[PDB]
Amino acid sequence: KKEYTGITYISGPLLFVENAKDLAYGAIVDIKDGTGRVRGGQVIEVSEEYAVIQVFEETTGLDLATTSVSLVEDVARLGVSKEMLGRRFNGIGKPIDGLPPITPEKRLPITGLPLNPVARRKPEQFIQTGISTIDVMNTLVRGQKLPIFSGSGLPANEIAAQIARQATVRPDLSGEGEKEEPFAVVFAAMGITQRELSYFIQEFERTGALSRSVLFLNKADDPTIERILTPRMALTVAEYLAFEHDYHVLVILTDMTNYCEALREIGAAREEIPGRRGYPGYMYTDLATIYERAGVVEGKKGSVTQIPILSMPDDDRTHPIPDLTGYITEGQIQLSRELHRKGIYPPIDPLPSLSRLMNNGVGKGKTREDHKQVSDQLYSAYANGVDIRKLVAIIGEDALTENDRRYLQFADAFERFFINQGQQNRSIEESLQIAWALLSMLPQGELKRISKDHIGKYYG
Amino acid sequence: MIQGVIQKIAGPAVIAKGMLGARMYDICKVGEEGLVGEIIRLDGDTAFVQVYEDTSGLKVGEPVVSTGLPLAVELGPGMLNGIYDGIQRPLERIREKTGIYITRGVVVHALDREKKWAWTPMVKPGDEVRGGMVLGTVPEFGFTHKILVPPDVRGRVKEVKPAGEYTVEEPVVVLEDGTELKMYHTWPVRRARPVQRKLDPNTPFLTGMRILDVLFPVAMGGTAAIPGPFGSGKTVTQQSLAKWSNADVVVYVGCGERGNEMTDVLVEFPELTDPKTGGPLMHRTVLIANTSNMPVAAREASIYVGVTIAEYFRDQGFSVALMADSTSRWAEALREISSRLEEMPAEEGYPPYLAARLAAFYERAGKVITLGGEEGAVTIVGAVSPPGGDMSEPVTQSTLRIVGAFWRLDASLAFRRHFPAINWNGSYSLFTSALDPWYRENVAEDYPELRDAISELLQREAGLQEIVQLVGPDALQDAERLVIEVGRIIREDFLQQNAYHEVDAYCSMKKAYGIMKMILAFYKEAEAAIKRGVSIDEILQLPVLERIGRARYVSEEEFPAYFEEAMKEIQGAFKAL
Amino acid sequence: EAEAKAKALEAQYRERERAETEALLARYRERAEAEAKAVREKAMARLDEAVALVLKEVLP
Amino acid sequence: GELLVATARTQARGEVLEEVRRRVREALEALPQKPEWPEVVRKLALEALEALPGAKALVANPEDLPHLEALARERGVELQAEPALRLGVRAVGAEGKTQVENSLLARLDRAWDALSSKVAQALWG
Repeated sequence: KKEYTGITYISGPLLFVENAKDLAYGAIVDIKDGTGRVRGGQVIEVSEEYAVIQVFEETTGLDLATTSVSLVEDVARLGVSKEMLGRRFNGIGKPIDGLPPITPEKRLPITGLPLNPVARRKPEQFIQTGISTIDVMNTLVRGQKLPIFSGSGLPANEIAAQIARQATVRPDLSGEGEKEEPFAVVFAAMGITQRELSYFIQEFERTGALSRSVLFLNKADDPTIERILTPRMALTVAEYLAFEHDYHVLVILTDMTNYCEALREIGAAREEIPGRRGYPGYMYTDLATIYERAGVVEGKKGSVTQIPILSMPDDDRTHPIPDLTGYITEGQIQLSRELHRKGIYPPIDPLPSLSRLMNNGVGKGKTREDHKQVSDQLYSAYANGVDIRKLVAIIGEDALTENDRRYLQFADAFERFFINQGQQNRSIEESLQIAWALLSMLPQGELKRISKDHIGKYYG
Repeated sequence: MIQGVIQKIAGPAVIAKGMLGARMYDICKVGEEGLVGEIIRLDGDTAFVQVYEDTSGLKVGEPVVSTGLPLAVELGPGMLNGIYDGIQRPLERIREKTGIYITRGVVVHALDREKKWAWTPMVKPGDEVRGGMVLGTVPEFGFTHKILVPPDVRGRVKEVKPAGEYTVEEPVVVLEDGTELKMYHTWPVRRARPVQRKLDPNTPFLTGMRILDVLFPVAMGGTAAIPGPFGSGKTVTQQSLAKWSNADVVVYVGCGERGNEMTDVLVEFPELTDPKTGGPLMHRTVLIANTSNMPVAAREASIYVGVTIAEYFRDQGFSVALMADSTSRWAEALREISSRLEEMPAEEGYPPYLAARLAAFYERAGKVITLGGEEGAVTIVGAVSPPGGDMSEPVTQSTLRIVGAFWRLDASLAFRRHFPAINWNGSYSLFTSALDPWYRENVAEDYPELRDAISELLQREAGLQEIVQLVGPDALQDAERLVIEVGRIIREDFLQQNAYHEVDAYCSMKKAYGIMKMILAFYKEAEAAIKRGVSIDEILQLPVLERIGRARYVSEEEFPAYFEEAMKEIQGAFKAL
Repeated sequence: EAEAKAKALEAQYRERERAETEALLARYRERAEAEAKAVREKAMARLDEAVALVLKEVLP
Repeated sequence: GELLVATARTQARGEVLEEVRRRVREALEALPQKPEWPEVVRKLALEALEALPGAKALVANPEDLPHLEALARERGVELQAEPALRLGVRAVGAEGKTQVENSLLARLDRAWDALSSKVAQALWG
């Protein structure tokens, strides 16, 4: 309707329009060139002097005598419906399936109003994955937003695929009867290349999850600024399907490193003073407003559990992207290169991962009473084995004493018969029995954190 | 055809005013001497042109003529047996009209417009054509270069000329629309030539060298990254991949590079011969040289010219191999223009959209099926040159997230003049899980388990050599020395590809399978006797060790008859015990 | 005897799976076509009323 | 099979909405060549002129230039007769910096989302 012309300046993602009084702050503008092409753009600074618009697509072909700028949606909104569980979307939610769009039940703000911590709830109920490391030591429960770090080329996609296809909350040990509803996957991808895309969609059509899932694909060959909109647009639908229909939404936010590179690009186009390694200061607030739109609320049986996949640049816990992620979120799962050369699938090193809220998930009745002491004894014994490996590499094998060989046999028996597994799905009882098999290698007395009841009931 | 004058000149940048409506990324003839520039940072009524030649000697107030339409190449027949520069104007033409140098601002043609090629039609009047449909064929060298519909052309055919011979711009197909079709057509170098659908990579790009397909293979649609500092080859390896592969066209795009490499490739190719056809190798290699003395802005033209030519040849049923050499200089070109243009730098001057540029580059590769009905694949070998190892640099940890394989060259292992210098661990390929049925049908039956055994023995030697170095090899028990000696057999016998000897410079898969099966039968028959009480120093200079040690220099016409008798010696060598 | 029983059970299970999949696909396609035609008929029955409402919302 | 049934029902609902949208498009086509279309064009021109704050030029069709000519004689606006404007009018305000549209097709494009969100629930039953 009310167009604007008078573009003064165009460079990078930015363009400077003038005499722009009535563009509300943070609105959507479509850019129209000479010949019919229309582009997305978001407003990020308004004055009666001028206004600034970032461009959701490539800035190729814009002249200055044309390319009018037209207004829509004072704040950026997504039309949202429930006829939505089968069709994929681009980086800005145009559907690419050869079908008409959703008939919107509602209109929601894509930014997300911040959740009230009074209206939250303790994330209680255990989720098993099949993977014994997670389901023994680093607990994954309903309502947690735990990221999975990846190294250079470690199979993060296959870990996410296995937790997508074969993770299930177990109602029977929780003691509530059952409703046994399976999950609902919000898979939002930000610059996965083509091969990972092929693997995820073929995995989902082989497990039959595409009748209950949604994909917001923002590929590598897509333009580079709509990555800022993709996770917030996905988590809007996630909030929707959780908190209006009593679901158990699991959200796979793939490869946050491309989100952070796009954020770095939009922060450096506007000259803004960065923190460490060239990332701007508001990256904390934006990763917060992605992550903390997740959790459980009181009374409503909807729920959101997130796996964000990180890619650590120099496979370290110290770079600003995994560092600020691990400061924001609660509990993470880290992969490592050192186990991966030994064929160990899935290559999870079990020291640096930590569940934040294992303590409320497992315990009496819910999992089994042993589980906390069992996990703590495994942590302490395996850490002792790992840091005695370096001393063995210093002083040689024949310079060893008693219990050193027991810790070392514990270490490699652990790393080849607890973490090392195929795509088989181990239960909680099966993984705990394998844990007692590995705890059978140590003589007693050193099993300090396991109390007398468990050591007198389950040794062997 | 907007036309202004030069306001200011700074660096290689010409910022010219009066451009009230010059659209983005146009080619503009800047200066009165026909220089070629790209247009960014529109501002008021004033553009910001970078020039692809130099600019030392221009003035103020010379006219700048925009050409309206953006940076594009001309895809057609005649590209093979060809060198090009960054803006695609071929160098031997310039030698025919300048001399033995390059002058600022010639105006020449990207293709020869006086060569009479041979038409043969494959459509009739009244047909429907959409983009990417087969029109006609031309025999180019050993070839059927099929000229096809440009991908923005759809309509009814009015007439098509018969099988004569023609100039490359001759209007030969006129639609029932007012549209003509020449033998070439233009295309901008910042857009994928669009496909119907992308497939999944299931067939290996047979890289030809022993380690690069035995241990860490690349698929036909896949991408690979080769790091490696100076003195670690990199050019022996690129020229070996250009010589010995199973490509259909090799597009060798070398930017920021020596001149001796380019003239080496142009001297020694028209006598050597690809394994499939006959004739010179040069008739399947289009090479885009950009020597490091040529002006710095041309590199970002050059790389996209290369991948555009790769897509034009993947649209014609050809499994195109592309070698993008020294893309760190392309990253330096981005650094130089972003520091000329006064934006924010991040992580040592590389502008923060370098990951977007590099990802949109590598994502043009893959295995597709084109609109005509052919299949195709384009693969990219990207040679990154990081400064000193130091892999946390932004170019390398940008390209590490978007490659299907990663072949880390070393610096220590290339100081005993081992070649090639592929690291055994820390280099990894993600196509081993998908190339298994093809291997199990087409190299052996038990091929994957065999290299599983080879991989774990390499891992075991790497985990054993450390205590070998620490406590000294005095403390060999019995078997760890046999592990060391099999390690010495492998890195002195199996990974020793010369690339200069005339039968070592190409290896097959069957010969690699034969040598690996020989090594594993050797180890599984010596480990039987090592617990019988044989001295480990006794077992070394048995004469069949020479018979494996120079068992790679036989050809395929010599290898099975030598091979089965060598294993007969492997069996009978321990009956002498 | 165990191998013969395993082969017979696998063949019978594959045949029963193929027949049940054919029957379920036929019932699903029949219900899909019936519900699509019924939804089209019901939408045509409810048609021609709110078009003037949307026009009056459109016209000033 | 359930996904195929849901896709069939979604395609049926979308085809019904597309038929209703084509009927509304034919209604918008017939709305221009009407007898009361000059009074409606004068009403929409008054609405656009009230929407145009401090503008200079208002452009519309030449035959539609009489249909609000008393409105064009009012308010001192530069009445431009552009026959491209089949539906609605345009408004350029005083600088070459701010256009305004009033097209019935542009109003349909602006309101088809709410038309979906309300009238599809209205017409589904």
